[PDB]
Amino acid sequence: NLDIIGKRIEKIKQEHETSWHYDQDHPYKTWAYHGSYETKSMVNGVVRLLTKPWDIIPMVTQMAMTEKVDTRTQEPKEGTKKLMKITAEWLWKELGKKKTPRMCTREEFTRKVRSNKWKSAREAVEDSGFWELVDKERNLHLEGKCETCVYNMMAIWYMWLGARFLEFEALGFLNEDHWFSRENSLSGVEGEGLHKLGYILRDVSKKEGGAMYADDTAGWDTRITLEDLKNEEMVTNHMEGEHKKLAEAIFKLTYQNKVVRVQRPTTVMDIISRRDQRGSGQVVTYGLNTFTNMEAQLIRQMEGEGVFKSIQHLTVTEEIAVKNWLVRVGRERLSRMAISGDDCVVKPLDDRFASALTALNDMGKVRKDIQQWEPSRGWNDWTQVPFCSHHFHELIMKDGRVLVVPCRNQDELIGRARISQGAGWSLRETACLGKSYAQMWSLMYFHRRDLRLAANAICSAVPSHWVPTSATHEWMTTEDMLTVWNRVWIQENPWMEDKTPVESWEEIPYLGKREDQWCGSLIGLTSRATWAKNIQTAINQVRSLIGNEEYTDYMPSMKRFRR
Ligand SMILES: N#CCc1nccn1CC(F)(F)F
Ligand SMILES: [Cl-]
Ligand SMILES: [Zn+2]
Ligand SMILES: [Zn+2]
Repeated sequence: NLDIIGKRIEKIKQEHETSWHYDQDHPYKTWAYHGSYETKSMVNGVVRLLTKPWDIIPMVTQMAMTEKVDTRTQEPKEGTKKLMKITAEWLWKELGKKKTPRMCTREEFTRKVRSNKWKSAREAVEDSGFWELVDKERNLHLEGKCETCVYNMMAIWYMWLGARFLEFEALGFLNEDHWFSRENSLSGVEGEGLHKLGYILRDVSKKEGGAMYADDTAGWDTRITLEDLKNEEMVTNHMEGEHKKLAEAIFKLTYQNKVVRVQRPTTVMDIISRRDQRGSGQVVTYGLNTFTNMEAQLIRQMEGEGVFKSIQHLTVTEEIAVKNWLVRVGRERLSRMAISGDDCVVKPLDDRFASALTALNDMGKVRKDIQQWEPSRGWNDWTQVPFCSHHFHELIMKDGRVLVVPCRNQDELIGRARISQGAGWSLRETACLGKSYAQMWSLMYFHRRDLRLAANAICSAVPSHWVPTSATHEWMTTEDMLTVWNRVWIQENPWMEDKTPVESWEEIPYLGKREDQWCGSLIGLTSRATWAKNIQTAINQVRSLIGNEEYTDYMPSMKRFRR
């Protein structure tokens, strides 16, 4: 502990030697406090002016206004611990069968920062001194020591660009080489895209079994145990030479021991430490969350099938039974799930899964909004299952071909598009962000009447050649959106046997009007009728603010506006 954290703490203490104050009123129970020192969402106007009816919907307007991290998870039982290690060992082998671990490069890192001591990260990557500091820490990590890998809590834990690269170097391959691809993981959806998730849930529904279960975990990142962090580290058993040592060092020194700087208003910076819970880059968090969630859900499926009786201790024959289950049905059982970090849908063999709660509760993966020992409520219809903040409609085109389309409450979609992240945005930057939302809506949400109309209005109000700005983001392009639609929904869609291109937006269907209203459409209101009727006047208001640019009228892509 202090041997691994001291240097990091020793170092911060000196840079603030004229402030070190061991505040005795520190609020930390579960975090080890080490000392203190002295320290100190905007509305997108283009989207809002073209969505006026929503100016009076509180669910939209409130979205733009405005003691769980300090908890302690218990050590699981011996039987639980054995089930986790055996499952983790087998899972890493399976993920590894068709992938080779490998180091990610300065080059790869240098490129990303350029596609989004030093002001920005863009500058540091172009300074040799930064890489020299990286070299110093890198050689420190080969030595089994750490000086500069310190979390900054804000719950999103920032590190300085150097520590990020060393994380990326060692573990980037998990994301960069698609370890949690459905093809490689069977349960995963990494890189799948929102136009694929519905087809994937429908494929799970086709399996023989019971209800579909979609239990959310109450603060997944705070329930990651030291035993979880150790089972994740076993990916290093698949590595070699330098890589193996670098990966080991990130797991030992930054994940399984942590130093964090936090702002407290009583304003001081508190330097706290702990060994458990999740703390990594958002992208390594995603991959290790998916891995550990895959492991927890295979084990819950084991308990429902009665592969083991007691979590208190596992017999020698029970280890044989668990190992044999994995070898004979593990792959089939993985296929019965869709897992995206802390998010899952499971279609188990039968409904015994609903009351199989002992291992799940003992791993610390306690379900949200349900009593600890109350059986899970399953879904009977795949089109009602929540996954990745969506539900999925089955939608038949005039020509009989089947679209499985993503959906959510339309107030959420309009409230998000009306928000920009940051300040110093030009009108052109603001317009280009509005266009990114409009093109997403045309590609993913075309079946919502209000969104197809608002999307066409925004793309009409923003100069035709201005480039949109901000899994798979096909709407980030200047190509014609009907051509992108055809590629995404027809040409590249493995669930579509007939590849006949669509020739206009009118061949592309909407939900039923009642279904559209159920999911938050304002179709049928007076406010929405006036907006639709007078849309060219809203389009002209925004054109006049942006100025004398080249614009396209997209509204005649819709029949009601086609004269
Ligand atoms: N595994 C990792 C980190 C990662 N993957 C994609 C982007 N990033 C962030 C980084 F650029 F490295 F800082
Ligand atoms: Cl249902
Ligand atoms: Zn370090
Ligand atoms: Zn819907």
